[PDB]
Amino acid sequence: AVSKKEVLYFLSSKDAESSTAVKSYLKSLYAGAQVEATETDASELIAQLEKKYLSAQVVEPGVHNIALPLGESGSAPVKRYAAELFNLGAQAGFECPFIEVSKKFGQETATSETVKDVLNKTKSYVSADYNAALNEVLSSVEAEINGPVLFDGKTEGFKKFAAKAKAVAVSRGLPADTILAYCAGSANEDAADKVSKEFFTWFESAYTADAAAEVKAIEAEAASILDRHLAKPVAQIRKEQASAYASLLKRAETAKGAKWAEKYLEDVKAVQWFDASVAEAPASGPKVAA
Amino acid sequence: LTTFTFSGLQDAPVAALSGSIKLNVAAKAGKAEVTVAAGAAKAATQVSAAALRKLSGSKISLAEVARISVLHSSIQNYLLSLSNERYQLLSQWPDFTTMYGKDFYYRAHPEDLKKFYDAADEYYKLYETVTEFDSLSALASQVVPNYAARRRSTVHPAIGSTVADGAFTNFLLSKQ
Amino acid sequence: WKKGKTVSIENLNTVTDKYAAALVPKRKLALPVLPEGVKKAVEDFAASVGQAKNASEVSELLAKSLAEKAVVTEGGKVVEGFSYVSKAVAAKVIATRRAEVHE
Amino acid sequence: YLAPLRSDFTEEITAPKVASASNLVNEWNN
Amino acid sequence: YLAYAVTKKQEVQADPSNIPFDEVLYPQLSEELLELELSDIREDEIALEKA
Amino acid sequence: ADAKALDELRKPKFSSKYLIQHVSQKLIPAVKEWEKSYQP
Amino acid sequence: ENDVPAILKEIDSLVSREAVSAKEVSDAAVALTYLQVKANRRLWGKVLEKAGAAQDYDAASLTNLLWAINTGGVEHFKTVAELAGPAVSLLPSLSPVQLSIVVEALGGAGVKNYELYNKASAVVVSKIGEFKPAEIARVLYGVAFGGVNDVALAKAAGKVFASTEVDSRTAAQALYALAKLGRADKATVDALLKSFKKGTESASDAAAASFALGSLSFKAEKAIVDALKASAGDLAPAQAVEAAYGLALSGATDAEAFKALFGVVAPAIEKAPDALEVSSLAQLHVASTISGAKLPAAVGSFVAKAFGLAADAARLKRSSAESALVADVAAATAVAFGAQYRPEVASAVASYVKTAPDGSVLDIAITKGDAKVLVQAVPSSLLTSTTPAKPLGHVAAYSKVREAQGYAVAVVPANEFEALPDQKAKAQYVLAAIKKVAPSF
Repeated sequence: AVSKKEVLYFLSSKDAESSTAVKSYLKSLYAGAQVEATETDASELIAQLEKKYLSAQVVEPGVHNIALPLGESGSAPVKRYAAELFNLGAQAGFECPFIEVSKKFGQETATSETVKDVLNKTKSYVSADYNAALNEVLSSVEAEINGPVLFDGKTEGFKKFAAKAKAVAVSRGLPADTILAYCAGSANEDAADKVSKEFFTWFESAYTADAAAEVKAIEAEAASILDRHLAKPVAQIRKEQASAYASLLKRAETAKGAKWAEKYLEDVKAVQWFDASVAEAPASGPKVAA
Repeated sequence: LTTFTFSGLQDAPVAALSGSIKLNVAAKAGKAEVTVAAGAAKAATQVSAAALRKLSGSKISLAEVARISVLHSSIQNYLLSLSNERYQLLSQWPDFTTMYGKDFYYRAHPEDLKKFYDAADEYYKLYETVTEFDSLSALASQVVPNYAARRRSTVHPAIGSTVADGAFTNFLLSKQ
Repeated sequence: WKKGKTVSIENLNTVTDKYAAALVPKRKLALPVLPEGVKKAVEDFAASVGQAKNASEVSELLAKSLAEKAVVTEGGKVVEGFSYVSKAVAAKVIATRRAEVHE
Repeated sequence: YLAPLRSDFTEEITAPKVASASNLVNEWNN
Repeated sequence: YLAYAVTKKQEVQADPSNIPFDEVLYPQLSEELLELELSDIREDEIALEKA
Repeated sequence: ADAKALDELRKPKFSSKYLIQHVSQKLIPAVKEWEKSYQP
Repeated sequence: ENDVPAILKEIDSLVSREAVSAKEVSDAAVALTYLQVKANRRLWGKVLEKAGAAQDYDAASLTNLLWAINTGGVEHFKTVAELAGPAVSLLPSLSPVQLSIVVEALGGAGVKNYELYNKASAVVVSKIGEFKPAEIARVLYGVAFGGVNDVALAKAAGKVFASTEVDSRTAAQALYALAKLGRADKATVDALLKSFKKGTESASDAAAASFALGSLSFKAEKAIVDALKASAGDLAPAQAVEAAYGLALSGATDAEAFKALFGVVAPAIEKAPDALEVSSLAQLHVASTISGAKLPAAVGSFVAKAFGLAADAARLKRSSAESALVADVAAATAVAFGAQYRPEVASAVASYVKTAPDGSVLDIAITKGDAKVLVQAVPSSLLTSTTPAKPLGHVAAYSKVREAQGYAVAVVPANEFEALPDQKAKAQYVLAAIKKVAPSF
């Protein structure tokens, strides 16, 4: 059963084992059951923590239903893979990734008064060879000020930094003037769409190149895992993979009554159904009731 | 697909481009006289203008029946297509069994025959471990949990450095 | 095996025939086995002339006379003038030579 | 075929650490 | 596959023309395996002809 | 038995989702009571 | 001589062999929509499996495939979004007839490929006289549902829909594309509403202009509701909900149409309550309360419970600019009711979060005796994307349902609310908004 905060996260979700939890709840409200009152409680810390642990119950089955585009040629299987993660994060309640990491910067550094503190409280979320490349620019601009640069914007010393911080961002490859003119808007919507269509060709070149960099790491992890495995004899592999299957059944068979472990062994029995159903008719595949 | 679509017998395909399907439709102003033939079978019915519009009323919603998951199959398919590239260079190995005769035995230096009989025993080591295709399913499960924990991010599943850098210049170069 | 496709049993079996084509020796004795097309023609012909109780002994010697002077075929081609000394003939030479040195 | 279940989150946004190419394609060619 | 494997392998193993004879395959070897042991009797006969 | 379904077969099997749920059922009631009993 | 289940087995054997080409996978898909094979899901899967494995693609077989996926109502996102590769590479090679089929089928599926929709809409605004008005409303339907707010195409399509007479079918496609873009330029909407002089050949374009008019809140045209009382057997239950909802948002009073449209939906909900998504059950409770046409007794209360769910799930997944605006409006409605200090507002904004009678959560709910006011904040996501920036029809949907529960909804649009310079001026905006709705407060 659900606690109604799960079933509100599973309404716009699309995966299987959540939508059969929604369809079983939507059939119960139809049969004369009353809907629970949604609690207007658990102030800002518990409210943003339940969002962390309810969106991860939408992301986690959703990531497993997204086929990686490994060993593929072209940019369209990466634009498929990234768009499946865009539409997955939207079903889990996330916003656009540009909107969601810019929210992460202003959350970490609401009280950062110096530019060296905003470069060290948003350190985990910026590429480290870009964060370091903004420290040679911060140390160069610190020479002509000889005082700490403040996070003001109206300060002239911040404009001396942002004259050379923008100089890195174009050299990194990202058009900072098309980013900044997108999030500022424009007056007329005709020239607001000339910057919208140049932000979204950066952004589509942005979300692809790190969806592709996520694939090329899985391609290089699977090729180093396989080439470590092709060097073994076949008898070593058969007993190494039989102990790992035994110790991980045993970890789920010791934990009894837990929800995850009794759902784990229903997956082992459903894997064995797939092998048993293919073994009965292998030119057609598994048998679906249809 | 959306709830309302706007396609059917208007700029439709009237002729097939293959030979295994020969399709010809007769575009009446109201209806369409279709005739499709595939080998020995012939089907010639009639569809209306409003009968193609009700087709997209209920959606098919094709979904994949995978053994473990769709993610896991995409890693195992890559390991299978990697295990084929290594099988292809075990296919170009020279036939050592054409030199198993005793007229190659007794002509050869005895240490260069131990090396040759161990180079043949190494091929059967390499060939029996690259055709162990039942081992590739449990290899793809060593790639899944590190990948799925990267997608279980606190920012976004689809976030990476290039988006987060370009959203840092929007954050930094605006006034705090 | 191609990259995406499947192997067919019409090619797995073609490969197995290439393995067993190395099991045939490169030069072999054509040791002739008598088929029943010619060994049951001689048994009833022995029953034609009343010696059907010793019909098996005629058919055993019928195979043997072809078998002692069995010819050596290299690639199906008979190599004439191919002389070979048996493992049992050569072990008769040794036991003669051992017993005449022991004496 | 089955993997250990993890319940943990990624706090950082990092590059996905492309592993090094193994030597197996040329040592099997050696 | 394993049904055609035990049938084609027995097809070449039921054939008695496929019995490998080292005397037929290697005549110069199977006569030198003889004279390995005929030389060891000859060396034992020289020690008897010297006595 | 055989010939199960489609919506039973579409679920990805060994995803976590129930470790995340088991943590969220043991973290949330154990931290809802922490905020209502907290003085420095 | 004429057998469909014997020609399906000939198609099933065609797409099961190992070397199915692009032309053979297109023509197997075309032959499956002309034969109306919705009941056979695996045969549609085998064609969609081979449609992604095919590596050659020319301009005609891609267009015949995408036509067949779109017309056949077949959605598989992995296959269709990977057909944008053959679409973007063949985009100069595409006919203007064929480019409208490519972008409509990829757009309607939800493919997020900006390089396709920028390069397809830059073609249309450059070569616009080559594009017939049916071929310009599909490309507008593609870029609208591909997540692109392209107005340079929606302005350039605006010059065509006011000059050329367009068909009833290609007008509803242009209207449905505008309601997803949220534009409501009345010079172009009613230029597309003069295309309902011939009648509609289908109900799916009478319903698609029904939904698109209420989403921009113009009114019913009453040639559109004339088709909907007659052709409401040509609609799926998910299509009739969006038909009734967009009428009730536009102020349609013809309750014989709502008796027709609910006679498709309400028989479907009793045999399967779970077949419709909860966002469409909430669209039915809007349609049955604004027009007032009653539902069956088990359905109309269940659809009333499902408005509490879909309004709560849109509260949990709040945009964080709707969270920052609700807490800004709740601050400006606390100081309007008298709160001079910071600790006085923070205990007041926590008292406004009373729960609705259907179990939902209302952020700003005030009660004086028996009189209740509700304050609604509508950020930009529920505002029209054009210059007057009036809110969309979906917020009068929420207000008129909350009014029927005992509230008075004062809408606070954030293009007006966040235009104010100070907090006390923002209190002068909210208190002016409440008294013009309920003057007892």
